[PDB]
Amino acid sequence: SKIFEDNSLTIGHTPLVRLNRIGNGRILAKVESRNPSFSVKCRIGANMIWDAEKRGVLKPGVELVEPTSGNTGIALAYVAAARGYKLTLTMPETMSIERRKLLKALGANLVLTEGAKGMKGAIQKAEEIVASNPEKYLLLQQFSNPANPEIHEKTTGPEIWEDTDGQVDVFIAGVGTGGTLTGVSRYIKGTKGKTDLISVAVEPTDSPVIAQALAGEEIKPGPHKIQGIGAGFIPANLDLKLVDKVIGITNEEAISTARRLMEEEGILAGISSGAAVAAALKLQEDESFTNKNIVVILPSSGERYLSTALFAD
Amino acid sequence: SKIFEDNSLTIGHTPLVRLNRIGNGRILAKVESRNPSFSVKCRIGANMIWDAEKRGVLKPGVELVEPTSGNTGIALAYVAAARGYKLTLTMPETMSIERRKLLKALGANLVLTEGAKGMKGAIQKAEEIVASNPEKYLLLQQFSNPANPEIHEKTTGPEIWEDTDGQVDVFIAGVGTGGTLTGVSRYIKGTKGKTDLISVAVEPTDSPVIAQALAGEEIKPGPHKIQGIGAGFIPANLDLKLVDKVIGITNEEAISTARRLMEEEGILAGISSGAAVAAALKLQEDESFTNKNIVVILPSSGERYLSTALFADL
Amino acid sequence: KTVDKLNQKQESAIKKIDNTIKNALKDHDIIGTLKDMDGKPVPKENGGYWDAMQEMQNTLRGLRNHADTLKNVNNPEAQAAYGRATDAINKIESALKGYGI
RNA sequence: AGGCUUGUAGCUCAGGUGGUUAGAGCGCACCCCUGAUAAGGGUGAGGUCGGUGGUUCAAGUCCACUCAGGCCU
Ligand SMILES: [Mg+2]
Ligand SMILES: [Mg+2]
Repeated sequence: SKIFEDNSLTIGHTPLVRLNRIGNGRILAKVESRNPSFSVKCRIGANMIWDAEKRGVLKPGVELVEPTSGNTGIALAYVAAARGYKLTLTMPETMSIERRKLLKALGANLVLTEGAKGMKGAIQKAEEIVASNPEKYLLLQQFSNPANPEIHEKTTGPEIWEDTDGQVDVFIAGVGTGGTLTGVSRYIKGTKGKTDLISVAVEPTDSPVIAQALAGEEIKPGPHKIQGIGAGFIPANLDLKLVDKVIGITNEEAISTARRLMEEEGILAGISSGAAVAAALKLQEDESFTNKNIVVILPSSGERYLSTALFAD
Repeated sequence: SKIFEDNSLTIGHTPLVRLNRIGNGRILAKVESRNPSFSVKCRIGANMIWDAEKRGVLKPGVELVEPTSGNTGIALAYVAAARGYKLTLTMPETMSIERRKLLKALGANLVLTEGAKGMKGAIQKAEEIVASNPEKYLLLQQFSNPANPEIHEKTTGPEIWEDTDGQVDVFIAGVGTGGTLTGVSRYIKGTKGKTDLISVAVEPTDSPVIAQALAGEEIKPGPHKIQGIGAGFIPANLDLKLVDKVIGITNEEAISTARRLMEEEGILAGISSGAAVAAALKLQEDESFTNKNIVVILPSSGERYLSTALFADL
Repeated sequence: KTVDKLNQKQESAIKKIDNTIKNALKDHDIIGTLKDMDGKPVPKENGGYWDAMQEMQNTLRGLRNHADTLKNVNNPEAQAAYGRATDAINKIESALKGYGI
């Protein structure tokens, strides 16, 4: 007898599907597009508004503002619609009219900044909205909000531990904000006491900023096609004392694996989903990772990226 | 300890969410968009392949032909990719590049029929393919395969009964093939023995072929844009004995309610999802239905219909 | 402080920086990079594709190699040219950071 | 015979105290642009630093002798 009161509570409890034709059957895929807005971000669009309601800052009258150009804007738009709040999404003018139809028909107030400034013009506009009336607007700050890795410590951590019955040996997830990699590694290494877990991060080879941070190097960001990961910096939600390895993925082998993961598996998967599976394939070429149970986060579906270059002709 | 062996075993267990701002607050929406190909068809796209394996006709070595372009073409595409079979979908040439790119990506051979024919041309070429080599191709026939209402008796029926704890009074579901209305009504009226259930059927007003069959008139279809429902005839899966009421939803009422279902309650809804909630609102105008637990099926997601007339905003 | 004179490489690296900015860091090129980072096309005149991401990886390799030449120098003409290289990289990275997330 | 001096990428050349291995301009290959050519831009290829020894922690750079050219002879 579980009737949900709104759609923001329906997050989590996603399948762990064994991949039988990509790899040797040890790769376990956690399909995160089985969420109410079909991304991994649905967990953090719910908890960042849950946390803001617990600590009293989100009252009737307080509106929501956050600069985003990805799946977080869809994830904040349904929770602000389900819980009943107002939302203003700042973003560049570069994104498509078909992306803006999904947000405007879901109840968002789009502020389109000029595209030559990119995301900083989208970020810095969100502060002039907040500095207009700071007692009225709320800025969520997904790269520094501790409610981002805490939903993964409460939900997607215990789901992997109870599906595998404690047999997960390698956990692989791409890092855009780092809440998924940190929250799962906090539950398995810290709460359940399994220090032997190998937490592998995935980054683009065209912007390898995690490997440069671990090697003591200056930060070298750059453009990449693997959408969802590769922030260009080290965010506050990524805890680098839990990252045991990092694997870089080129843009052509991320698109190639996502086409395999649709055609050979039936899983609708974006580019970041195929990027994380290809890191499990690079890791299994080592002969010590052949009796290891590998859990790979598949963050989004391919139907959202259907006007892109993932679908060739 | 639950690791699914392929993606087709992950059907069902879709949540039942209360709609707080539409109606009095006793409409209980079952969001069927949270299936592995994001439709209601995943349940019948998996069972009709599971049933064909157990009948002995879907061996390793035989094909799958289905004259289908819509959601159930996507549902047969991912299960045949998950389980290893080969799919050939026959459909007219007047279809979008965008849906053809989703079906090549799941590894479906797409055969394009003449656009002057339409859907009946896509059916005729499917029986031309099976007549060439009858031992190697296989039809599925979702309008007449009894595995279409069987999975809703095994999955959807219990998921409504165990989430409402035996308190479902009215069941609204749209009829395109009549499986989700037949399977749940056979579970609650037949197995659990609740004959007081009011199973209603949602149809287009432009093509009201269910209301013409219950009134004993001649079946005359018509064009509409509530895509998913309104097949233009009475399918063999729909048994008319279970249908109590028939509610006709106008095409602009489904667009308006689906937009109302996205911006007020955060649920990505297609046009047929808005038609089924609009029938719940027409039914609550009577005071005899205002104290009833309305349970309604939301079959698809609005992100799939993103270039259609559902999104007339910039 | 002892002012120094340039090599043939530092005075090359100044002219490479100023011409890379006035011909490859236009506002059209930062638009076309972000269009390409999430896939939607900017086509050619009758077929093909203009790859703006490869032309910005080339611009970022150029401005970083030619600023490492002019880094520890002491000529005020070469410290001022280092400022244009660092500010042009910061103009790019502020457009790329946190995009698509 | 003496005192000197030239020798560094396919060509002409810089190379500050002995420290990125070693760099520029023209030319070669590719890319933006010019309907096209020139002009203009970017990335890449090309090195027994005349040869052999010594010194130094480290030699294209400092020495010793040769190989080829020019100067008064
Ligand atoms: Mg340009
Ligand atoms: Mg020479």
